Amino acid sequence: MNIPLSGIIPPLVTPLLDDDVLDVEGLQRLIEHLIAGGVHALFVLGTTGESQSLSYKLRMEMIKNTCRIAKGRLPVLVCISDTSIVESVNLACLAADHGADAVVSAPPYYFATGQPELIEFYEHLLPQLPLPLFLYNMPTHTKVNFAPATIQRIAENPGVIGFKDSSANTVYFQSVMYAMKDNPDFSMLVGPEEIMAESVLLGAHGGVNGGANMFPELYVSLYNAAKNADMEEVRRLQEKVMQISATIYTVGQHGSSYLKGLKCALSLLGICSDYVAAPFHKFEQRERGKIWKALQNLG
Amino acid sequence: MNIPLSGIIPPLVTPLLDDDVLDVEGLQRLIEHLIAGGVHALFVLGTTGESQSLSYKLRMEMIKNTCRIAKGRLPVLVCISDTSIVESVNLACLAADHGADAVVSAPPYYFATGQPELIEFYEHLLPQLPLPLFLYNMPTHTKVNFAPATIQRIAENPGVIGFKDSSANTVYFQSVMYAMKDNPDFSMLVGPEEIMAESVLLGAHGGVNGGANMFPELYVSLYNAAKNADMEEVRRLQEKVMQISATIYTVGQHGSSYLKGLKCALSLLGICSDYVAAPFHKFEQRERGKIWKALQNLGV
Amino acid sequence: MNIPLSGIIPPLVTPLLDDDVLDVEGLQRLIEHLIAGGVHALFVLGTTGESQSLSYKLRMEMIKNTCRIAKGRLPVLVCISDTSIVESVNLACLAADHGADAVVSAPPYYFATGQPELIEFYEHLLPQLPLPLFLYNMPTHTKVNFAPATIQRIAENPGVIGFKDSSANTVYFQSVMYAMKDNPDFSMLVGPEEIMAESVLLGAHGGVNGGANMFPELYVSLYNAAKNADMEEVRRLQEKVMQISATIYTVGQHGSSYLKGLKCALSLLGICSDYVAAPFHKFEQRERGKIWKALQNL
Amino acid sequence: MNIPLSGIIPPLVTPLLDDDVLDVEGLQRLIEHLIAGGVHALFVLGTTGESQSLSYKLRMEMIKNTCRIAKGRLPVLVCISDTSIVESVNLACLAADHGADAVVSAPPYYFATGQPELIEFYEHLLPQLPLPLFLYNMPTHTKVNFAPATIQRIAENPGVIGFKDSSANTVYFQSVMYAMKDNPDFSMLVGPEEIMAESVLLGAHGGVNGGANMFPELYVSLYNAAKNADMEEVRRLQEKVMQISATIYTVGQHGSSYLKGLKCALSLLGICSDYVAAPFHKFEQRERGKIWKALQNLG
Ligand code: NA
Repeated sequence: MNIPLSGIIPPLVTPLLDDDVLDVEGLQRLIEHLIAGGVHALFVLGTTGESQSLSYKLRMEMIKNTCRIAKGRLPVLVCISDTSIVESVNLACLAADHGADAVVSAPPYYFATGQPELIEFYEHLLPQLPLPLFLYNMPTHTKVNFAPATIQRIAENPGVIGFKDSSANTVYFQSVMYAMKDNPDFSMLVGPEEIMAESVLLGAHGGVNGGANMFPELYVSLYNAAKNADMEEVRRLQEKVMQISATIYTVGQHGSSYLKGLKCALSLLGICSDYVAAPFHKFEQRERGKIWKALQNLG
Repeated sequence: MNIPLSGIIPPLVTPLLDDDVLDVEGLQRLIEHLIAGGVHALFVLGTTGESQSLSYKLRMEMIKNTCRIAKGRLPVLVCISDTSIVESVNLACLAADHGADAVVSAPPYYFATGQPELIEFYEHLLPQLPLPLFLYNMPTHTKVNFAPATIQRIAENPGVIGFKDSSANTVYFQSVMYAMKDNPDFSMLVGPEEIMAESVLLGAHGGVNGGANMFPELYVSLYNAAKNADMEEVRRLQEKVMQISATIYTVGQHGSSYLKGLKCALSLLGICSDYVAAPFHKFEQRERGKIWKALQNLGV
Repeated sequence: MNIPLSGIIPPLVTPLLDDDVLDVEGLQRLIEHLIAGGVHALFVLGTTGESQSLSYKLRMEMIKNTCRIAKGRLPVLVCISDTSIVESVNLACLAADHGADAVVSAPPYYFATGQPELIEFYEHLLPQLPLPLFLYNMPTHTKVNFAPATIQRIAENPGVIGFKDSSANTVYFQSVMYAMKDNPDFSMLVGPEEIMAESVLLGAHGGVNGGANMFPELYVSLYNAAKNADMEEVRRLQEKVMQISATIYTVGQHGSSYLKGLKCALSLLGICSDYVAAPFHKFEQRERGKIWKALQNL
Repeated sequence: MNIPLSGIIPPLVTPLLDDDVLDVEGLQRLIEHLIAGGVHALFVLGTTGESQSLSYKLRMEMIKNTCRIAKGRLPVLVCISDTSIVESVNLACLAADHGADAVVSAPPYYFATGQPELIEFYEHLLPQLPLPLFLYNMPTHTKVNFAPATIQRIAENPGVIGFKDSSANTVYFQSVMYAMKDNPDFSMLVGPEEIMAESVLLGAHGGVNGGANMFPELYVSLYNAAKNADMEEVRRLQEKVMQISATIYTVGQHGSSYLKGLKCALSLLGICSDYVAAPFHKFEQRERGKIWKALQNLG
């Protein structure tokens, strides 16, 4: 792993044949498509990867297979978030055993607590982990953000090397950048792709952007444009990312519109299965048709 | 397994010697204490049982040990809620194999947009279950409740036999009571013990009350007084229940003060280990001191 | 003014002829209907009264007319809640000048982050008020409820005589009842009519029940049956209340289904105008016809 | 007045001598300070102006004095949001009679169920207003945003000329930019100052930034550097903005710390009274001491 991890780091979907069956052939296709597209690392079992909805055995298979297929060509980050900390540590050990480079952890959804309790949780977790850690802020779930100073503090431990934000809240994100400005080796990553460009312009290291599963070259181009402040390219490419956001992710009449749209598009592009794990369901033909048309209108 | 299941149905704590180690001897003492205290069933892996936060292995051990120790003396209800439907169904099958009488299920936190999907979720789930099911309304995470009409509809399935609510919202609970009033065999249970008495007075079948881990006799006596509308006795005992609620469940400074306080008291009562699994930080001395004091004020 | 205030205390709708015009004749009829139905006090400018949606002028007119019409026959409670403390104290002073007996206040949404601030809010407001005060827990907006210990502490002031909860959370309500049980002059009132009976059974003093605008005698009868633990009557009458709840309050597709249903019924019953103030609007005929039908089926 | 309204548009504090008494002399000093500082408009009775917590009388005095003092030198925008539509329309008419240029409106917190109802709210409001309107997305209360398509739709009305976002969610803001990209005349403004630079870089028209009460030149300079993509200067000035945010707005033990700090700083700077209306109260000696230290550490 490069210090600081930078660039586009797609959160892989977990392609499925069935609720409890990994689509290994499509995983292979996806990973080659990403690598050939110039992405900088692979991120497995994120939200985009349906981690929580999958069985334990299937999560282990996604890790093992991703590590096998990638064959050291790129760093692999494994999201170890789990309601059970024991199970979280076990995923971390699996990851180390199969050659992953780092783990990624958000506190459990039910862990609505104060900051001192967040700090103590991580202080007790870190000794148990065999790989460097990225902290994962996904606020909806806890109703509690890592406070900037809390990130400062946990980032003292040399086993903590970065931070991924999936708040779309950029006031919060800039507050953490400011708090971390004297530790420039600490990787500051942004989840939502719609704000990757503007965040990178202001010094964010990279984007953990789900749309890069589809069009890795687009997101890598936009990242580089933003990095070098080529403003005409930033504007032209941002409009494409935004068209995708408005057209590929908004078809659901039943929830998880982003995940269903992404997975449908991946199947339409011939990359991997669009099977979505229960209790959710893949797009049927009407919605799928809309995703087809949206895809043709991007070009 | 009485239809409708009624009375006091404690949500057992899952006693732990360590994050991943079941306190078997403490579980045995707890169960005997509950049985001798007159409760009508045992409910495992509820919120009180920390189910989300335990490993798969430990959840299974809780189920297996509880069924073994109960020895058929009381119905055992197993909460099978999980973020993964496959793990959920596995837990149900494990429960059936080990002699449990029913399962209890809430849809996963991240799930229900609306009512028609709630209906579908259960329509898909039911054919996979080997035991009768109680629906569990736990709206804290997923802002959407089961609408009254939704419960009516799901309850038509002969494999759905009741409903447990842990909203403390009794306007909602009364709305479901009215919707289900022509199905007197469908068990309507209330979680929070502070509203058990008033709900049973108005026809609820029982209370899934955590305090009964500590003092099963108090909740059983209150349930019976409510059932019989012995108002003097209802008021006398309701005060003790509220005292326990104000002094045992409020120490943490966190929403999870209830669990930490309850397990702390159970250890101070000699029943089982007080240990709460990570991620939760243990009570330090000042907090344990308040629990000890609250218990001394109740004559322990 | 009976201490503790008890029984049925309807939150009067504010009857309107237009967005900024009071329906005075309807208000007169409503008050006569409530008094004849045996209610024990009148509560104006509650959420049932559309307070926040009305102009200052119309809030003042409702206070003035309600007091004139009641002519001392029943205690009048006025909700003074407002985002401006100055405006809230102005409503309190007007209420006093026109013969109201008490004021009712919730802290504004934006203010409450903690218990110490709620204490300080009331410590600062109380010396400005010319009438006794009921505290109330703002139903939706706020993140922060009055903690039971905070209510104990605020009620150390003799100018604080009660608490009304519009949360439908009876665990919370029981926690407050328990903290206040040893103050015999302190009135504990429950807003939502669906839980009035069970709460009175366990010692609540009364109900601030919107349905009593339509059928005051029914809610009074249920209150007395609960108060006296006549369980057969409690059950019989609770079922009628729940039927109202299921059928009169559930017709709206657009929000504020309770208020639009209630006002629609009041007009169909011949009591007062159904007009609802902008930005909301009264039911049009498709929905009104359903309320009519539901009424015919009680 | 200028279409689209652009630049720095400070949400003025409402300077007070007491809970219900306007500090007229402070307000004059404040407005002269903003004008000389190069701002492009004045926005009165926003959140920063404490509108909700002030009496109707005081809100009217703020409007009247602000228009009198500005003397046509700069557009005046007036927040007319109120739980009562009758009261809101009355403030708009008062604004018009005193020569304000536009009104700013959010729907009342309780109201919005859905998008169709937001549209109808504005359809009924618009014929009643005597000035052009800016829509604004209420930061905390509503729990239902203007969807992008909703903004497109309301913006067809010639009486609606802009949009101000205070949410701090830049995924959402970029979604609305994308929806409004074919109507360049429609003014798109961001409230929170910490993300003004990044939003302007990507084409936002302006910043309704409270910190501009204290240091108008700094925010105008940052706006211009973002506008022209002068990146070295964006970085230099963003660091100062983030220092103000970290050190002036964080002294309270409260959510109120932004307002108390801003007003304390304004007083220490000789501009206007620091008085804060009940139920809040201005910083006493200790906190005031900390704010002064913070100010000396900026410069
Ligand atoms: Na059934």
